[PDB]
Amino acid sequence: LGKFSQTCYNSAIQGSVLTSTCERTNGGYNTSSIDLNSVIENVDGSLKWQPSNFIETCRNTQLAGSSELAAECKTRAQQFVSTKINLDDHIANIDGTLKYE
Amino acid sequence: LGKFSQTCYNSAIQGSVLTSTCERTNGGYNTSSIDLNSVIENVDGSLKWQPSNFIETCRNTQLAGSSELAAECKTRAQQFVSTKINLDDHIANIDGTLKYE
Ligand SMILES: CCCCCO[C@@H]1O[C@H](CO)[C@@H](O)[C@H](O[C@H]2O[C@H](CO)[C@@H](O)[C@H](O)[C@@H]2O[C@H]2O[C@H](CO)[C@@H](O)[C@H](O)[C@@H]2O)[C@@H]1O
Ligand SMILES: CCCCCO[C@@H]1O[C@H](CO)[C@@H](O)[C@H](O[C@H]2O[C@H](CO)[C@@H](O)[C@H](O)[C@@H]2O[C@H]2O[C@H](CO)[C@@H](O)[C@H](O)[C@@H]2O)[C@@H]1O
Ligand SMILES: [Mg+2]
Repeated sequence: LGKFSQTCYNSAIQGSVLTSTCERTNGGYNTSSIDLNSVIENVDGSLKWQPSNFIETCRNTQLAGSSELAAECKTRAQQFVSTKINLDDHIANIDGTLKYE
Repeated sequence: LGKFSQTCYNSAIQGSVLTSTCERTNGGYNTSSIDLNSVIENVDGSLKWQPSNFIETCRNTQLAGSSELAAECKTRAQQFVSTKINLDDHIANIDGTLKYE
């Protein structure tokens, strides 16, 4: 997994946002960023990777109306139920960029 | 907090990625996306907002060499200490776009 530095360049960190220019699979480049605020955490002074289970335990995501995410998710008893969350709670528009605060 | 809805149009979810087109602080529009793989978590069937204390508890972030992030973070005891993590463990260049996997 990982290894972006092998095929990307001119990276920069700004607060918690990583930005870099990376080789596409066609042969040109693209510049994107990814906010690390929700990818890593601080356990007693040490940075570590924050895991999540959305992608492995939920399926069939959909946008309901303007801002509501609907999906099906596995429960402790190992079935799938329907669940919904309002993305407006914590997803903001910060100057034309979607952010999680 | 959040409320991206009120100033974005054409929002879409695909997989765990949300895309929307949002207004800039003063006209102009930008389309952008955020990968919810790391912002949401399933607890017993329900989509939950995943917290991280990185922003809240660390500072002085910095890229060192080509892939290490360095920062100082508070121990549970409230002291700052420097710490570092290799972004290459899990930051990938996926066809020109940085992803956390
Ligand atoms: C293009 C219309 C020009 C007039 C709008 O002016 C607003 O007034 C304030 C000055 O900054 C500010 O509240 C607004 O910034 C808000 O909305 C713009 C989008 O039009 C954003 O670019 C900016 O980040 C800020 O967004 C926040 O509030 C929004 C709800 O109104 C919400 O949609 C976002 O998630 C942010 O929380 C704007 O400049
Ligand atoms: C002129 C010949 C190039 C033809 C394309 O094939 C390449 O070689 C491999 C095919 O088996 C393949 O691994 C390569 O893919 C990756 O690299 C490109 C950019 O070079 C990315 O766009 C793509 O997402 C994928 O990135 C991954 O590989 C890198 C390690 O090389 C790493 O830096 C990234 O983080 C990803 O792990 C290419 O298609
Ligand atoms: Mg997270």
